[PDB]
Amino acid sequence: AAKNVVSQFVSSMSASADVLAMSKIEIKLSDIPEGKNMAFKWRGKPLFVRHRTKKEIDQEAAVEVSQLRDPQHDLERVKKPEWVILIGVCTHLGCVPI
Amino acid sequence: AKTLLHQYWDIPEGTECHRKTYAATSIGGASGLVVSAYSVALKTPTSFLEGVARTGRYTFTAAAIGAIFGLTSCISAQVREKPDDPLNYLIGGCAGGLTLGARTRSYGIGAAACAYMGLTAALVKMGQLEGWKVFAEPKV
Amino acid sequence: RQFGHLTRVRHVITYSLSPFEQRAFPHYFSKGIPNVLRRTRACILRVAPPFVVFYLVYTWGTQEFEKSKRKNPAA
Amino acid sequence: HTDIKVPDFSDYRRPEVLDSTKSSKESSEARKGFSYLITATTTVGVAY
Amino acid sequence: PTLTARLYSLLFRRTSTFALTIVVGALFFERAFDQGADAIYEHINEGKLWKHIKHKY
Amino acid sequence: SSKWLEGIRKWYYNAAGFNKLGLMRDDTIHENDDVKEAIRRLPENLYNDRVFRIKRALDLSMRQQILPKEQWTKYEEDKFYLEPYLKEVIRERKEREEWTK
Amino acid sequence: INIRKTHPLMKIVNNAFIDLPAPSNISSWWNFGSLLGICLILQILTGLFLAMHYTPDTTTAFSSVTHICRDVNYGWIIRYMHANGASMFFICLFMHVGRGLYYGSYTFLETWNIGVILLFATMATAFMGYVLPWGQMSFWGATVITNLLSAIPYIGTNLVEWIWGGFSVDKATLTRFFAFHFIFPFIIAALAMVHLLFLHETGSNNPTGIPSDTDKIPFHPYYTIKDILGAILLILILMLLVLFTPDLLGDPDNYTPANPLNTPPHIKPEWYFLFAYAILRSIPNKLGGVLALVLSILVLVIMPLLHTSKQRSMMFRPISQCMFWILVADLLTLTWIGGQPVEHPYIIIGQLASIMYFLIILVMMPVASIIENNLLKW
Amino acid sequence: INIRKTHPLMKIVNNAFIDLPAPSNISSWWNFGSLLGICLILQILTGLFLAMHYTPDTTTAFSSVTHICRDVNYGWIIRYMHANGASMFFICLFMHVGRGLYYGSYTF
Amino acid sequence: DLELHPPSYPWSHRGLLSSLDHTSIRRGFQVYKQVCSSCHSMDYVAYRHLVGVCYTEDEAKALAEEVEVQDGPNEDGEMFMRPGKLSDYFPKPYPNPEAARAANNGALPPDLSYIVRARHGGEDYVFSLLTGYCEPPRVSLREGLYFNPYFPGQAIGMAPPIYNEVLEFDDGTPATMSQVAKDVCTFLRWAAEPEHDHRKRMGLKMLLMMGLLLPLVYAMKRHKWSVLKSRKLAYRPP
Amino acid sequence: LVDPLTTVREQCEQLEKCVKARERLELCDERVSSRSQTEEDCTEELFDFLHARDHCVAHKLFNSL
Ligand code: HEC
Ligand code: HEM
Ligand code: HEM
Ligand code: HEM
Ligand code: HEM
Ligand code: FES
Repeated sequence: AAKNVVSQFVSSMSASADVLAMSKIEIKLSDIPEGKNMAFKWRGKPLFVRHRTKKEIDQEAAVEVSQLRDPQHDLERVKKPEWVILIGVCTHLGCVPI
Repeated sequence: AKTLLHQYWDIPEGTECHRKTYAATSIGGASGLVVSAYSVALKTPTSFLEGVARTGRYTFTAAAIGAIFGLTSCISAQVREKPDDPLNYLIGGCAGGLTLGARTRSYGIGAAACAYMGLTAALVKMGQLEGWKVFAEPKV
Repeated sequence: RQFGHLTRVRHVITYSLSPFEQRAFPHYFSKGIPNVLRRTRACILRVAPPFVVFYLVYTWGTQEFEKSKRKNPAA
Repeated sequence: HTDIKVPDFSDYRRPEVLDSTKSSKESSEARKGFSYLITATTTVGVAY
Repeated sequence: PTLTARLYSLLFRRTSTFALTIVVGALFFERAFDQGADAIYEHINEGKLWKHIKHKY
Repeated sequence: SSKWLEGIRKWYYNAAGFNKLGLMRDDTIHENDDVKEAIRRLPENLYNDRVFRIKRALDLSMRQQILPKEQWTKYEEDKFYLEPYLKEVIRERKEREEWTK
Repeated sequence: INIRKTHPLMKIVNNAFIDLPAPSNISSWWNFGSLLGICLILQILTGLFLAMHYTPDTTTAFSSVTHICRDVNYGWIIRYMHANGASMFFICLFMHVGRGLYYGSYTFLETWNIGVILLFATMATAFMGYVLPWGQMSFWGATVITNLLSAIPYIGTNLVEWIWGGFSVDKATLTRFFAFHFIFPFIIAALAMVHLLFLHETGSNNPTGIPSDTDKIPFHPYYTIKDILGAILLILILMLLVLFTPDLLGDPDNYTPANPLNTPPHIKPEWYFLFAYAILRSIPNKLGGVLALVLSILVLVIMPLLHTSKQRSMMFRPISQCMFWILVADLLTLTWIGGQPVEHPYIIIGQLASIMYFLIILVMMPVASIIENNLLKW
Repeated sequence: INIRKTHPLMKIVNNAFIDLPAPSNISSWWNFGSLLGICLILQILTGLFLAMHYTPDTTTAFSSVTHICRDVNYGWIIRYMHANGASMFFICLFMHVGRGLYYGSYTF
Repeated sequence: DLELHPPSYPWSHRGLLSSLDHTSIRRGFQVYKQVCSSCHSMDYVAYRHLVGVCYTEDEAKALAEEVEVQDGPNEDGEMFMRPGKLSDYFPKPYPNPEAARAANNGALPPDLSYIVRARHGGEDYVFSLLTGYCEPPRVSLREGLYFNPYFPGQAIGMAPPIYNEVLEFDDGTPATMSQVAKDVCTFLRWAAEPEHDHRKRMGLKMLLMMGLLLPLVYAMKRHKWSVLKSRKLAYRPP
Repeated sequence: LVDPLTTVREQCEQLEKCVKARERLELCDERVSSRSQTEEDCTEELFDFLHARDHCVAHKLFNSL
C-alpha cells in the first residue's frame, strides 16, 4: 500500500494530461527564400525549416566523412539539397542553435 | 647584451605584457652574474659553497628588482592608459628601490634607493622618449 | 559544554581593570597604525603572487581575445 | 605572597583618573554619563 | 564636564527615565533631521526637481 | 651538505611565526586522543609552564599583537619534550593493532 | 535562584546564546556565521512580502514582477533587497566556507557534513528563485541546467521529464520551482540549528588552532556587540548596493520577457555559479562533465580526510597558506572563465585552471603536509 | 557504548521517542498527540503538492483547482486528502482538548 | 564581427546623487508621443505615473483623453471605447507581435519599458545607437536594413528620426539633434526607473545615518572590549 | 537649425590619431577597391576610429546644449 501511494505521488509529479495534448504541424514553404531558416514553435521546441544556399551546399559537400565523430551524410538524412527541416535543438542541452 | 636589451625596448610600452617582465628578469640575472663574478674574483670565499651563495644572492636580488620594475611598469601602463610619461617608471624605480631595501633588510637604504632608482628610471624612459643616443654620435 | 570543568590551572594571576576608568582608544593613531602595517608585512609576500599572476593572465586573456577576434589578413 | 603588586595602567587611564592622589567621587557622574550618552545616541540611531 | 555629570544625574540614573529620554530624543531628532536631509537634497540640485517648476507654472 | 639543510630549518623556524608569540614546538600540536593521553601524562611543572605560554599566546593574538624582539624563543633551545611521550603513546597504539590482528 | 536556568526554553537559550564559552581571541572572520543567519532571516522576510505580491504564471510572471517594482509601494526595494541579499548571502557563505577550510576547523566532522548539506540546499534555493522572474536569461539558464541533469543515462532522462512537469519548460515547471523556492529555506534554517548543535557539542575553534580551553569568555556581552556591529556592516554594504548600484550585479538579459526563440549569446548563469559552471563546460564530455561538477563539491566533502599535518592552523604554516591563496586565485580565475564567452584561449586557460583546482587540493596540500611533517622533526 | 545515548542528535531522540517514561495506564484517548502530528505533516504534504499545481489569482484560481481535479494524476485524491484531512484534523484536535480538560492535565 | 563599445557621457544624472531634469522628462514624453509612439509599445507605464513627475494632473488627464482606448464590454457586451484618463496604459500601436513583425521588414520592435537597463549599457547605448547611422564598405545590404555600428550585426530596420520629424517643441528650445535625442533618452531612463530621485533621497539618508551611527557602535564595542585589551597575566608558582 | 553634434564632430578631429586611422582606413579601402571581390573588407579600422572620434567628441559635447 505504501508503494501504491508512492506511485500516486510520483505520477502526480510526472506530467500534465492537457500538456500531453501535443499536435501535428503544417508548414508553408513559399515565403522562404534562399538561406532563410524560419523557426516555428512545436512541441515546446524550435522547428527550424531552412531553405539553404548553394554556396553553403559547397561548404557542406566539402565536409569529410571519416574525420568526424559521427558521419551522417546530408543525402542520407534529407530529401532535397537546399531544403532542410530540423528540431531546432542542440542535443547537448537544448538551446537554440542560432 | 644588445640582443636582450633590444628585446626589452622593442616591446611597445604599451602592453604586450609578461614578456616585459621576463625580459627584465633576464636583465637582472645577467647583471647579478656580472657583479657577483667580480665579487667572487675579489673575495676568495673559502668555502666554495659560500661563493655559490654570494653569487646566488646577487643574481637573485638583481632579478628581483628587475621583476618588480617590470611588474609595476606593466600595471601602471595598463591602468593609466597614457604610455608616454616617465611618471609610471618613476613609480617603477621607487618600487625597485623599496624591495632592494627589503631584501637587504634595512629601510634607509630602501629609501635612498627609491629616490635614486626612481630618478634614473624616469630619466631612462624619458631619454628613450626623446632620443639620446647610446655613447656617441660619433660624427660631427 | 558547561562552564567550569574545562581544565586545571594553578600558578596564574590575572589582573584586569574596569572599563570606565580606562579610556576608549589608547594611542589609537600612535600604535594601531604601526600595528596594521606590521600585520600587512606578515602576509603580502604570500598573498600577492597569486593575485598579480591572476592579473597578468587576465590582461593576456583579453589581449588574446581582441587580437584573435580581430585578425587583419593579407588580401 | 605579599609581593603581589599591580603593573601600573598609566598608559590606559582616563585624564580624570590619571591623578593617583585625587578622589574619584566627584569624577564619577561625568565619566559614567559620557559612556552612557554614547550608548544613548547609538540607541537613538538604531530606533530611528 | 559637569554638564554631562548633571545629565547623568537627571536623565541616566533611572531605567524608564532613560527609555523615555531616548523616545523624546529620537522623535525630535527624527523630525529635525528629516527636514535637514530634504533641505540638503534640494540644495544639491536646486533646479532639477519637479516641485519648484511645478509651482512656477 | 648537512649544513645547508639545517639552514633551511632555521629559516623556516623563523618564518613559521610561532616564535613571535613566544610559543615552543610542542605547544601547537593538534589533538587526537593520543595527544590527549600525552598531555595527560606530563609532569606537573612543565604542564604549568605549557599552560602559561599558551595563555600568553591566546592573549597576544586576542589583541593581535606580537611580542618584542627579545622574548622570542630562539632556534634549537626550545625543549622538545613531547616526542618521547607521544612516541610511546603511538607505540602502544601500534602494539594494540599488531596484537589484535 | 534564577529563571534563566530554570525555565526550559531559556535553559537551552542560556546554554546556547548567553553563557556560551567561546574562546577569547576570535578575529573578524567568525562574525560570518551570525551574518549568514541574519542574511537568511532577512531573505525569509523579504521573500515573504514578495510572496504576498506575486502571481506565478508564464503569462503573468513578468507582468507581476513589474507590478511589484512599480505600483505596490516600497516593493522596488523589497525586490532589490531580496536579490542583492541573495548575493551577499553567497559572499558571506564563501567567506564562512573559506574560514572553515583555512583555520583547520574542518576537523569537526559531522558539523562539516551538515555544512555541505547546507551548501547544496542554498544552491538549490538560489537556482529555483533565479528561475522565478521568467525572463530570457531565466528561461535559457533553466533549460540548460535541467538538461545537464538529464546527462545521467537510463534514469536521468526520465528524471528530467519528471522534474519538468512537461516536455519542455512549461507553466508547471514554473510553479514547481515556486513551491520549492518557498519551502527550502525553512529546511535550511532547521539544518542551521543542527549545525549549531553539533558545534556547541564539540567546541569552538580559536585562530591559532591551539586547544584554547583555558581562556574562555562567555558569549554575552562581548560577541553579541561584535555581531551587532557585523550586522550593521551588512546593512551598510547592502543598502549601499540597493541604493547606488542595483546594476552592479543585475543582468541585462533578465529584464526582457522570455522569448523562447532568440537565446542571446550572453548566456551566462547567475554570477556566483560561474565558479562551477565553467568547469562544467571545461571537459568536452557530457556525463563526465556533470560527474566532474558533483565531484568538485564532493571534493569539498572529502576535505577533512586528507589533513595529516600535525598542527591544524595555517597561520603557522607558510607553504600550505601559499597553496591556499593560489586556490583562492584559481577560484576567481574559474569564475572569470565562466563570465567570458567560448573561444580557443579561454578554453585553454579554463582547462588549465580546473586541473589546477583539483591539483591544489588532492596533491599539493597533502604534499605540503608531508613536507612540514618532515621538516621540523615531527 | 551506544550511539543512542551519546550522539548529540540521538540524545534528543532518546529523550523524545525511545525512553520517555510514560504512565502504564493510558487508554486510546491519549493517542491524539501523535495523531495530530501525523495529521499535521500529512496536511503539509497534501498542501505542498496542491501548491505545486495551483496558481493564486482570481482570474485563474477556480480554474487552477479545476485543473487539479482534471489533469493531475490522482490530483482529485490529493485535493480531497487535504480538505478532509483538515476536517479530521479539527475533530482530533477537539478530542485532544477534551482529554486534557477531562482527565485533569490542565493543571499543567 | 565586433561589438562596438559605447561611450560614457557626463550626464545630468551620472553622478551618484543627482536627480533627473523633470523638464527634460516632459519634453522626452512629448517626443515619445509624437514619433516614438508609433512602432514601439510601452505598456508598463500608466498615465497616473506621470502625475507628479513631469506633468501636472489636469494637463496629463487631457493628454490621456486625447487618445482613445477601445475598452472592453458594456451593457450589451460587444463593444465601445473610452476617453481614458488615469487607470490607463499607453495603447499598443501594434496589437500582435506577428502584426508588428509584418508591418516592418520582419524584426518586431522591442518594448520600451525596460530598455535603458536591459541593453548591456544604459541610455548611452540608446543615444549612440540613435545617432550613429553611417555607410558600409560593401556589406550585403538586404533591401531595408540600415548600417549602424552600435548594434550587433549592425543591420537595423528602424528609420532614424534623429533629425527627421522635427516636432515643434512646446516651448521654443532649438530642435537640433543632440537635444531631442538626449531628452528622449532621459525620458527612457525615467521610464525604466520610477524611483530614482526617491531612491537617492533614501541613499543620502542612509549615508548620514551610517556616518552618524557606525563610529558610535564601533566605539562601544571597543569600550566593552577594552577590559580584555588591558588584562595582564603573571605567573605564580611555588 | 544646425546641431552642435555635427559641429563637435567636425571640430574634435582636426589633427589626431583618428586622422591617422582615417589614412589607415583609406589605405585598406584602396586595397579593397583595387582588388576585385576578395574577402577582406576594411571594416575593423572603421569601427575603431569611429569609437575614437565619438569618445573625443563625447569629452566636450554637453557644452552648448
Ligand atoms: C518604426 C519605423 C520605428 C520608429 C518610429 C522607431 N523605431 Fe526603434 N526600432 C524599430 C524597429 C523595427 C526596431 C527593431 C530592429 C532592430 O532592432 O534593428 C527598433 C529597434 C529599437 C531599439 C532596440 C535596440 C536594441 O536592440 O538594443 C530601440 C532602443 C529603439 N528602437 C528605440 C526607438 C526610439 C527611442 C524611437 C523614437 C524616437 C524609435 N525607436 C522609433 C522601429 C522604429
Ligand atoms: C522562504 C523564503 C523565500 C521566499 C518566500 C522567497 C520568495 C522569492 C520570490 C517570490 C522571488 C521572486 C521575486 C523576484 O525574483 O523579483 C524570489 C527570488 C529570488 N530569491 Fe527568494 N525567497 C525566499 C528565500 C530565498 C533565499 C533564502 C534565497 C537565497 C539566498 C533566495 C534567493 C532568491 C534569488 C536569487 C531570487 C532571484 C532574484 C531575482 O531574480 O530578482 N530566496 N524569492
Ligand atoms: C547554511 C549556512 C551556514 C550557516 C548559517 C552557518 C552558521 C554557522 C554559525 C552560526 C557558526 C558559529 C560561528 C562561530 O562560532 O563563530 C558556524 C560555525 C561553523 N561552520 Fe557553519 N554555517 C553554515 C554553513 C557552513 C558550511 C557550508 C560549512 C562547511 C562545511 C560550515 C562549517 C562551519 C565550521 C567549521 C564552523 C566552526 C567555526 C570555528 O569554530 O572555527 N558552515 N556556522
Ligand atoms: C497544535 C495541535 C496540538 C498538537 C500537535 C499537540 C500535541 C501534543 C502532544 C504530542 C502531546 C503529548 C502526547 C499527548 O498527550 O497526546 C500533547 C500533550 C498535551 N497537550 Fe497538546 N497538542 C496540540 C494542541 C493542544 C491544545 C490546543 C491544548 C490545549 C491547550 C493541548 C494541551 C495538551 C495537554 C494538556 C497535554 C498533556 C496531556 C498529557 O500528556 O497527559 N494541546 N499535545
Ligand atoms: C503549509 C502547508 C500547507 C499548504 C502548502 C497548503 C496549501 C493549500 C492550498 C494550495 C489550498 C488551496 C487548494 C484547494 O483547497 O482547492 C489549501 C486549502 C486548504 N487548506 Fe491548506 N495547506 C497547508 C496546510 C494546511 C493545514 C495545516 C490545514 C489544516 C489542517 C489546511 C487546511 C486547508 C483547507 C481547509 C483548505 C480549503 C480546502 C477547500 O475547501 O477546498 N492546510 N491549502
Ligand atoms: S553546445 Fe551545449 S547546448 Fe548546444
